[PDB]
Amino acid sequence: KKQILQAKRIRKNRQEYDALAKVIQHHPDRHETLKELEALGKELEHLSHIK
Amino acid sequence: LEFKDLVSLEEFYKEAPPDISKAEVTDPHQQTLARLDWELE
Amino acid sequence: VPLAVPLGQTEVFQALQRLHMTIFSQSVSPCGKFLAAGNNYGQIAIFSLSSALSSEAKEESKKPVVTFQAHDGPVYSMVSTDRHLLSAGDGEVKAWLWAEMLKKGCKELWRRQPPEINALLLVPKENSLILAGGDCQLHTMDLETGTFTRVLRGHTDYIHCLALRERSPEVLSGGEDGAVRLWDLRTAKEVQTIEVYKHEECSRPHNGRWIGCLATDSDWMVCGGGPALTLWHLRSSTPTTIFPIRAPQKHVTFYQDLILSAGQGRCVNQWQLSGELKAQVPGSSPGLLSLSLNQQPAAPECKVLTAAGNSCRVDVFTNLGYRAFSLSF
Repeated sequence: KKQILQAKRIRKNRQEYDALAKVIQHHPDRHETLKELEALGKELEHLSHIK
Repeated sequence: LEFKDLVSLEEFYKEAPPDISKAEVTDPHQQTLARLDWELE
Repeated sequence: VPLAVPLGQTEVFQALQRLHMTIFSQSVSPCGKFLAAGNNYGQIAIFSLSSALSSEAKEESKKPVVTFQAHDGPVYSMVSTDRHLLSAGDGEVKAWLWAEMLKKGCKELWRRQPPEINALLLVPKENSLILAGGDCQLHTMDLETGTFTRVLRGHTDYIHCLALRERSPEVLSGGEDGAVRLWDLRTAKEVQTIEVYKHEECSRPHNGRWIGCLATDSDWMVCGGGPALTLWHLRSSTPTTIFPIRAPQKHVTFYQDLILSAGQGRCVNQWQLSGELKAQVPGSSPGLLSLSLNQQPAAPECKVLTAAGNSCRVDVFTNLGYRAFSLSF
Protein backbone atom coordinates (compact mmCIF):
# COMPACT_ATOMS: atom_id res chain seq x y z
CA LYS A 1 0.00 0.00 0.00
CA LYS A 2 2.75 2.48 0.90
CA GLN A 3 4.77 1.65 -2.22
CA ILE A 4 1.75 1.97 -4.50
CA LEU A 5 0.89 5.39 -3.02
CA GLN A 6 4.46 6.52 -3.72
CA ALA A 7 4.24 4.99 -7.21
CA LYS A 8 1.09 6.90 -8.14
CA ARG A 9 2.65 10.12 -6.82
CA ILE A 10 5.75 9.56 -8.99
CA ARG A 11 3.43 8.83 -11.94
CA LYS A 12 1.66 12.17 -11.42
CA ASN A 13 5.07 13.88 -11.33
CA ARG A 14 6.07 12.21 -14.61
CA GLN A 15 2.81 13.31 -16.23
CA GLU A 16 3.45 16.90 -15.12
CA TYR A 17 6.95 16.66 -16.64
CA ASP A 18 5.53 15.34 -19.91
CA ALA A 19 2.86 18.06 -19.92
CA LEU A 20 5.48 20.80 -19.68
CA ALA A 21 7.85 19.10 -22.14
CA LYS A 22 5.16 18.80 -24.83
CA VAL A 23 4.52 22.55 -24.63
CA ILE A 24 8.27 23.23 -24.79
CA GLN A 25 8.52 21.01 -27.88
CA HIS A 26 6.13 23.28 -29.79
CA HIS A 27 8.90 25.90 -29.67
CA PRO A 28 12.17 25.69 -31.67
CA ASP A 29 15.51 24.61 -30.19
CA ARG A 30 17.81 26.56 -27.89
CA HIS A 31 21.33 26.17 -29.27
CA GLU A 32 20.28 26.63 -32.91
CA THR A 33 18.54 29.81 -31.80
CA LEU A 34 21.80 30.92 -30.16
CA LYS A 35 23.71 30.25 -33.39
CA GLU A 36 21.25 32.19 -35.53
CA LEU A 37 21.21 35.03 -32.97
CA GLU A 38 25.02 35.20 -33.18
CA ALA A 39 24.82 35.25 -36.98
CA LEU A 40 22.09 37.92 -36.95
CA GLY A 41 24.08 39.97 -34.45
CA LYS A 42 27.20 39.86 -36.62
CA GLU A 43 25.14 40.78 -39.70
CA LEU A 44 23.43 43.59 -37.77
CA GLU A 45 26.79 44.93 -36.57
CA HIS A 46 28.11 44.88 -40.15
CA LEU A 47 24.95 46.58 -41.46
CA SER A 48 25.15 49.16 -38.66
CA HIS A 49 28.79 49.89 -39.53
CA ILE A 50 27.86 50.23 -43.22
CA LYS A 51 24.93 52.50 -42.35
CA LEU B 1 5.02 1.10 -12.38
CA GLU B 2 4.97 1.73 -16.16
CA PHE B 3 5.44 5.30 -17.41
CA LYS B 4 6.31 7.25 -20.54
CA ASP B 5 17.95 19.33 -23.07
CA LEU B 6 19.03 20.76 -19.71
CA VAL B 7 20.65 23.78 -18.05
CA SER B 8 23.75 23.87 -15.88
CA LEU B 9 22.66 24.12 -12.26
CA GLU B 10 24.68 27.11 -11.08
CA GLU B 11 23.88 29.08 -14.25
CA PHE B 12 20.18 28.34 -13.73
CA TYR B 13 20.42 29.25 -10.05
CA LYS B 14 22.26 32.53 -10.67
CA GLU B 15 20.53 33.78 -13.85
CA ALA B 16 16.83 33.25 -13.10
CA PRO B 17 14.78 35.89 -11.24
CA PRO B 18 13.68 34.79 -7.74
CA ASP B 19 10.06 34.49 -8.90
CA ILE B 20 11.17 31.75 -11.29
CA SER B 21 14.14 30.60 -9.19
CA LYS B 22 11.81 29.42 -6.37
CA ALA B 23 14.21 29.54 -3.42
CA GLU B 24 11.81 27.35 -1.40
CA VAL B 25 12.69 24.50 -3.77
CA THR B 26 16.35 24.68 -2.69
CA ASP B 27 12.54 19.12 -3.46
CA PRO B 28 13.97 17.97 -6.79
CA HIS B 29 10.46 17.96 -8.28
CA GLN B 30 9.86 21.71 -8.03
CA GLN B 31 13.51 22.18 -9.03
CA THR B 32 12.94 20.33 -12.30
CA LEU B 33 9.67 22.23 -12.84
CA ALA B 34 11.59 25.48 -12.33
CA ARG B 35 14.16 24.30 -14.89
CA LEU B 36 11.38 23.44 -17.36
CA ASP B 37 9.45 26.71 -17.18
CA TRP B 38 12.71 28.68 -17.15
CA GLU B 39 13.63 26.92 -20.41
CA LEU B 40 10.15 27.78 -21.74
CA GLU B 41 10.41 31.47 -20.81
CA VAL C 1 -42.87 0.79 -12.87
CA PRO C 2 -45.16 3.46 -11.22
CA LEU C 3 -44.80 1.89 -7.77
CA ALA C 4 -46.09 4.73 -5.58
CA VAL C 5 -49.07 6.66 -6.93
CA PRO C 6 -49.72 9.73 -4.73
CA LEU C 7 -53.56 10.13 -4.91
CA GLY C 8 -53.97 13.36 -2.98
CA GLN C 9 -53.38 17.11 -3.38
CA THR C 10 -50.60 17.32 -0.78
CA GLU C 11 -48.82 14.22 -2.04
CA VAL C 12 -49.17 15.28 -5.69
CA PHE C 13 -47.67 18.63 -4.69
CA GLN C 14 -44.80 16.88 -2.90
CA ALA C 15 -44.18 14.68 -5.94
CA LEU C 16 -44.13 17.82 -8.10
CA GLN C 17 -41.61 19.49 -5.80
CA ARG C 18 -39.42 16.39 -5.83
CA LEU C 19 -39.71 16.18 -9.61
CA HIS C 20 -38.60 19.83 -9.97
CA MET C 21 -35.78 19.84 -7.41
CA THR C 22 -32.20 21.01 -7.95
CA ILE C 23 -29.50 20.32 -5.37
CA PHE C 24 -26.86 23.06 -5.51
CA SER C 25 -24.50 22.59 -2.58
CA GLN C 26 -22.91 19.85 -0.50
CA SER C 27 -21.02 19.92 2.76
CA VAL C 28 -19.53 17.29 5.05
CA SER C 29 -19.53 17.17 8.85
CA PRO C 30 -16.31 17.55 10.91
CA CYS C 31 -16.55 13.78 11.31
CA GLY C 32 -17.23 11.68 8.25
CA LYS C 33 -20.58 10.54 9.54
CA PHE C 34 -22.89 13.24 8.20
CA LEU C 35 -23.62 14.96 4.89
CA ALA C 36 -25.49 18.21 4.27
CA ALA C 37 -27.32 19.01 1.05
CA GLY C 38 -28.64 22.40 -0.02
CA ASN C 39 -31.85 22.79 -1.95
CA ASN C 40 -33.54 24.71 -4.73
CA TYR C 41 -36.25 25.76 -2.28
CA GLY C 42 -33.91 26.97 0.46
CA GLN C 43 -34.08 23.74 2.44
CA ILE C 44 -31.27 21.71 3.98
CA ALA C 45 -31.20 17.93 4.27
CA ILE C 46 -28.90 16.06 6.64
CA PHE C 47 -27.80 12.59 5.56
CA SER C 48 -26.57 9.98 8.02
CA LEU C 49 -23.79 8.81 5.73
CA SER C 50 -22.29 6.26 8.13
CA SER C 51 -25.76 4.79 8.69
CA ALA C 52 -26.26 4.56 4.93
CA LEU C 53 -22.87 2.89 4.44
CA SER C 54 -23.41 0.44 7.31
CA SER C 55 -24.03 -3.28 6.96
CA GLU C 56 -27.39 -2.85 8.67
CA ALA C 57 -29.09 -0.48 6.26
CA LYS C 58 -32.79 -0.01 5.58
CA GLU C 59 -34.56 1.59 2.64
CA GLU C 60 -35.64 4.41 4.98
CA SER C 61 -31.99 4.99 5.94
CA LYS C 62 -31.47 6.69 2.56
CA LYS C 63 -33.63 9.62 3.72
CA PRO C 64 -32.83 12.89 5.52
CA VAL C 65 -32.73 12.36 9.26
CA VAL C 66 -33.32 16.12 9.67
CA THR C 67 -34.49 18.38 6.87
CA PHE C 68 -35.37 21.98 7.60
CA GLN C 69 -36.23 25.25 5.91
CA ALA C 70 -33.19 27.48 6.27
CA HIS C 71 -33.28 30.28 3.69
CA ASP C 72 -35.90 32.20 1.76
CA GLY C 73 -34.16 31.91 -1.60
CA PRO C 74 -32.08 28.98 -2.87
CA VAL C 75 -29.05 27.66 -0.99
CA TYR C 76 -26.22 28.25 -3.47
CA SER C 77 -23.28 27.45 -1.17
CA MET C 78 -22.32 25.60 1.98
CA VAL C 79 -19.01 25.29 3.77
CA SER C 80 -18.05 23.59 7.02
CA THR C 81 -15.60 24.41 9.81
CA ASP C 82 -14.30 22.59 12.87
CA ARG C 83 -17.66 23.23 14.56
CA HIS C 84 -20.03 25.17 12.28
CA LEU C 85 -21.95 24.84 9.04
CA LEU C 86 -22.00 28.11 7.12
CA SER C 87 -24.77 28.39 4.55
CA ALA C 88 -25.20 31.25 2.07
CA GLY C 89 -28.81 31.64 1.03
CA ASP C 90 -30.80 34.64 -0.22
CA GLY C 91 -28.12 37.29 0.18
CA GLU C 92 -26.78 36.51 3.62
CA VAL C 93 -24.86 33.80 5.45
CA LYS C 94 -26.37 31.85 8.33
CA ALA C 95 -24.45 29.59 10.69
CA TRP C 96 -25.66 26.31 12.15
CA LEU C 97 -24.26 23.97 14.79
CA TRP C 98 -23.66 20.32 13.90
CA ALA C 99 -24.55 19.30 17.45
CA GLU C 100 -27.84 21.20 17.44
CA MET C 101 -29.02 20.60 13.87
CA LEU C 102 -29.60 16.93 14.71
CA LYS C 103 -31.83 17.94 17.64
CA LYS C 104 -35.28 19.52 17.62
CA GLY C 105 -34.19 23.12 18.24
CA CYS C 106 -32.37 24.04 15.00
CA LYS C 107 -31.55 27.65 15.83
CA GLU C 108 -28.99 29.80 14.04
CA LEU C 109 -25.87 31.30 15.57
CA TRP C 110 -25.62 34.52 13.56
CA ARG C 111 -26.81 36.26 10.40
CA ARG C 112 -24.29 38.39 8.49
CA GLN C 113 -25.02 40.44 5.38
CA PRO C 114 -22.21 42.22 3.49
CA PRO C 115 -27.58 39.73 -5.19
CA GLU C 116 -26.62 36.11 -4.64
CA ILE C 117 -23.58 34.47 -3.03
CA ASN C 118 -22.30 31.82 -5.42
CA ALA C 119 -19.04 30.72 -3.77
CA LEU C 120 -17.92 30.41 -0.15
CA LEU C 121 -14.20 30.08 0.46
CA LEU C 122 -13.07 29.09 3.95
CA VAL C 123 -9.53 30.39 4.48
CA PRO C 124 -7.19 28.71 7.01
CA LYS C 125 -4.16 30.38 8.74
CA GLU C 126 -6.59 33.15 9.83
CA ASN C 127 -10.26 32.91 10.78
CA SER C 128 -11.79 34.37 7.63
CA LEU C 129 -14.44 33.76 5.00
CA ILE C 130 -14.56 35.08 1.43
CA LEU C 131 -17.93 36.00 -0.06
CA ALA C 132 -18.41 36.24 -3.82
CA GLY C 133 -21.52 36.66 -5.93
CA GLY C 134 -23.70 39.03 -7.90
CA ASP C 135 -22.08 42.10 -6.34
CA CYS C 136 -19.05 41.38 -8.62
CA GLN C 137 -16.85 41.98 -5.57
CA LEU C 138 -14.91 39.81 -3.13
CA HIS C 139 -15.76 40.45 0.51
CA THR C 140 -13.63 39.20 3.41
CA MET C 141 -15.29 38.53 6.76
CA ASP C 142 -13.79 37.68 10.14
CA LEU C 143 -15.28 34.54 11.65
CA GLU C 144 -15.06 35.73 15.26
CA THR C 145 -16.69 39.14 14.81
CA GLY C 146 -19.03 40.01 11.96
CA THR C 147 -16.92 42.77 10.44
CA PHE C 148 -16.04 43.00 6.75
CA THR C 149 -12.41 43.94 6.15
CA ARG C 150 -11.43 43.79 2.47
CA VAL C 151 -13.46 44.51 -0.66
CA LEU C 152 -11.85 43.45 -3.95
CA ARG C 153 -13.04 44.89 -7.28
CA GLY C 154 -11.63 43.27 -10.40
CA HIS C 155 -14.40 41.47 -12.25
CA THR C 156 -16.91 42.87 -14.71
CA ASP C 157 -19.69 40.29 -14.34
CA TYR C 158 -20.50 38.04 -11.40
CA ILE C 159 -18.32 35.32 -9.92
CA HIS C 160 -18.91 31.56 -9.99
CA CYS C 161 -16.07 30.00 -8.02
CA LEU C 162 -13.10 30.62 -5.75
CA ALA C 163 -9.88 28.76 -5.05
CA LEU C 164 -6.93 28.53 -2.67
CA ARG C 165 -3.35 27.36 -3.14
CA GLU C 166 -1.27 28.60 -0.13
CA ARG C 167 1.39 30.79 -1.77
CA SER C 168 1.88 34.52 -2.27
CA PRO C 169 -1.20 35.20 -4.53
CA GLU C 170 -3.14 32.38 -2.83
CA VAL C 171 -6.64 33.31 -4.13
CA LEU C 172 -8.03 32.55 -7.58
CA SER C 173 -11.44 33.79 -8.67
CA GLY C 174 -13.30 32.99 -11.88
CA GLY C 175 -16.40 34.65 -13.18
CA GLU C 176 -18.99 35.30 -15.87
CA ASP C 177 -16.73 37.92 -17.50
CA GLY C 178 -14.33 35.17 -18.61
CA ALA C 179 -11.12 35.81 -16.68
CA VAL C 180 -9.37 34.04 -13.81
CA ARG C 181 -8.02 36.70 -11.45
CA LEU C 182 -5.40 36.39 -8.71
CA TRP C 183 -5.92 38.24 -5.44
CA ASP C 184 -3.02 38.77 -3.03
CA LEU C 185 -4.55 39.02 0.43
CA ARG C 186 -1.79 41.17 1.93
CA THR C 187 -1.78 44.05 -0.56
CA ALA C 188 -5.52 43.50 -1.33
CA LYS C 189 -4.80 43.98 -5.03
CA GLU C 190 -5.06 42.04 -8.28
CA VAL C 191 -1.69 40.67 -9.37
CA GLN C 192 -2.45 38.50 -12.42
CA THR C 193 -5.29 38.00 -14.91
CA ILE C 194 -5.73 35.03 -17.24
CA GLU C 195 -8.32 35.54 -19.98
CA VAL C 196 -9.24 32.09 -21.24
CA TYR C 197 -11.49 33.14 -24.15
CA LYS C 198 -8.74 35.26 -25.71
CA HIS C 199 -6.63 32.17 -26.40
CA GLU C 200 -7.72 30.57 -29.67
CA GLU C 201 -6.93 27.04 -28.45
CA CYS C 202 -9.73 27.27 -25.90
CA SER C 203 -12.29 29.76 -27.25
CA ARG C 204 -15.46 27.91 -28.45
CA PRO C 205 -17.66 30.99 -29.10
CA HIS C 206 -20.88 28.95 -29.35
CA ASN C 207 -21.26 28.33 -25.61
CA GLY C 208 -19.94 31.77 -24.66
CA ARG C 209 -17.44 33.06 -22.15
CA TRP C 210 -18.09 32.01 -18.56
CA ILE C 211 -15.82 30.22 -16.10
CA GLY C 212 -17.71 27.81 -13.89
CA CYS C 213 -15.00 25.85 -12.13
CA LEU C 214 -11.43 26.21 -10.85
CA ALA C 215 -8.96 23.89 -9.15
CA THR C 216 -5.43 24.23 -7.76
CA ASP C 217 -2.43 21.95 -7.41
CA SER C 218 -0.37 24.94 -6.07
CA ASP C 219 1.46 25.13 -9.41
CA TRP C 220 -1.28 24.22 -11.90
CA MET C 221 -4.87 25.20 -12.62
CA VAL C 222 -7.88 23.57 -14.27
CA CYS C 223 -10.27 26.08 -15.80
CA GLY C 224 -13.58 25.10 -17.35
CA GLY C 225 -17.08 26.25 -18.09
CA GLY C 226 -18.09 28.03 -21.25
CA PRO C 227 -14.87 27.83 -23.33
CA ALA C 228 -13.12 24.48 -22.64
CA LEU C 229 -11.68 22.27 -19.91
CA THR C 230 -8.10 23.53 -19.94
CA LEU C 231 -4.96 22.87 -17.90
CA TRP C 232 -3.04 26.08 -17.22
CA HIS C 233 0.46 26.39 -15.81
CA LEU C 234 0.59 29.18 -13.25
CA ARG C 235 3.53 31.68 -13.26
CA SER C 236 3.53 31.08 -17.04
CA SER C 237 -0.21 31.47 -17.89
CA THR C 238 0.12 29.04 -20.78
CA PRO C 239 -2.58 26.57 -21.92
CA THR C 240 -0.83 23.23 -21.65
CA THR C 241 -3.48 20.63 -22.52
CA ILE C 242 -7.16 20.58 -23.43
CA PHE C 243 -9.62 17.91 -22.33
CA PRO C 244 -11.75 16.92 -25.39
CA ILE C 245 -15.36 17.06 -24.22
CA ARG C 246 -18.43 18.75 -25.71
CA ALA C 247 -20.62 19.38 -22.66
CA PRO C 248 -19.84 22.39 -20.44
CA GLN C 249 -18.40 21.42 -17.07
CA LYS C 250 -19.86 22.95 -13.90
CA HIS C 251 -17.36 21.52 -11.40
CA VAL C 252 -13.80 20.17 -11.36
CA THR C 253 -11.37 18.91 -8.73
CA PHE C 254 -8.03 17.16 -8.28
CA TYR C 255 -8.03 13.53 -7.21
CA GLN C 256 -4.81 11.68 -6.25
CA ASP C 257 -3.62 11.68 -9.85
CA LEU C 258 -6.89 12.09 -11.78
CA ILE C 259 -9.18 14.94 -12.78
CA LEU C 260 -12.83 14.60 -11.81
CA SER C 261 -15.44 16.56 -13.74
CA ALA C 262 -19.20 16.90 -14.01
CA GLY C 263 -21.49 19.13 -16.03
CA GLN C 264 -24.52 19.15 -18.29
CA GLY C 265 -24.02 15.50 -19.20
CA ARG C 266 -25.17 12.54 -17.15
CA CYS C 267 -21.82 10.95 -16.25
CA VAL C 268 -18.86 11.75 -14.00
CA ASN C 269 -15.75 12.26 -16.13
CA GLN C 270 -12.39 10.86 -15.00
CA TRP C 271 -9.45 12.36 -16.88
CA GLN C 272 -5.74 11.70 -16.76
CA LEU C 273 -3.44 14.68 -16.33
CA SER C 274 -1.95 14.12 -19.80
CA GLY C 275 -5.38 14.67 -21.34
CA GLU C 276 -6.68 11.15 -21.93
CA LEU C 277 -10.26 10.28 -20.98
CA LYS C 278 -9.79 7.48 -18.48
CA ALA C 279 -13.43 6.83 -17.57
CA GLN C 280 -17.05 7.97 -17.70
CA VAL C 281 -19.23 6.68 -14.86
CA PRO C 282 -22.98 7.26 -15.39
CA GLY C 283 -24.97 8.91 -12.64
CA SER C 284 -28.68 9.07 -11.91
CA SER C 285 -29.11 12.78 -12.60
CA PRO C 286 -29.46 14.27 -16.09
CA GLY C 287 -26.92 16.89 -15.06
CA LEU C 288 -24.57 17.35 -12.14
CA LEU C 289 -23.61 20.52 -10.30
CA SER C 290 -21.48 19.39 -7.36
CA LEU C 291 -18.89 16.77 -6.46
CA SER C 292 -17.51 16.09 -2.99
CA LEU C 293 -14.67 13.86 -1.85
CA ASN C 294 -15.33 12.96 1.78
CA GLN C 295 -11.68 12.78 2.84
CA GLN C 296 -11.99 13.30 6.60
CA PRO C 297 -9.92 11.82 9.44
CA ALA C 298 -11.41 9.72 12.29
CA ALA C 299 -13.89 8.10 9.85
CA PRO C 300 -12.19 6.09 7.09
CA GLU C 301 -15.40 4.19 6.36
CA CYS C 302 -17.02 7.42 5.13
CA LYS C 303 -14.62 7.86 2.19
CA VAL C 304 -16.93 8.18 -0.83
CA LEU C 305 -17.53 10.52 -3.76
CA THR C 306 -20.92 12.24 -3.62
CA ALA C 307 -22.48 13.85 -6.69
CA ALA C 308 -25.52 16.09 -7.04
CA GLY C 309 -27.25 18.21 -9.66
CA ASN C 310 -30.56 18.57 -11.50
CA SER C 311 -32.46 15.96 -9.48
CA CYS C 312 -33.79 15.33 -6.00
CA ARG C 313 -31.15 12.69 -5.26
CA VAL C 314 -27.44 12.33 -4.49
CA ASP C 315 -25.29 9.63 -6.08
CA VAL C 316 -22.83 7.97 -3.71
CA PHE C 317 -19.74 6.30 -5.21
CA THR C 318 -18.02 3.80 -2.91
CA ASN C 319 -15.87 2.94 -5.91
CA LEU C 320 -14.96 5.00 -8.98
CA GLY C 321 -16.46 2.70 -11.61
CA TYR C 322 -20.09 2.37 -10.56
CA ARG C 323 -22.59 4.01 -8.25
CA ALA C 324 -23.41 2.12 -5.09
CA PHE C 325 -26.69 3.84 -4.20
CA SER C 326 -28.45 7.19 -4.16
CA LEU C 327 -29.88 9.25 -1.31
CA SER C 328 -33.31 10.73 -1.92
CA PHE C 329 -33.82 14.25 -0.63
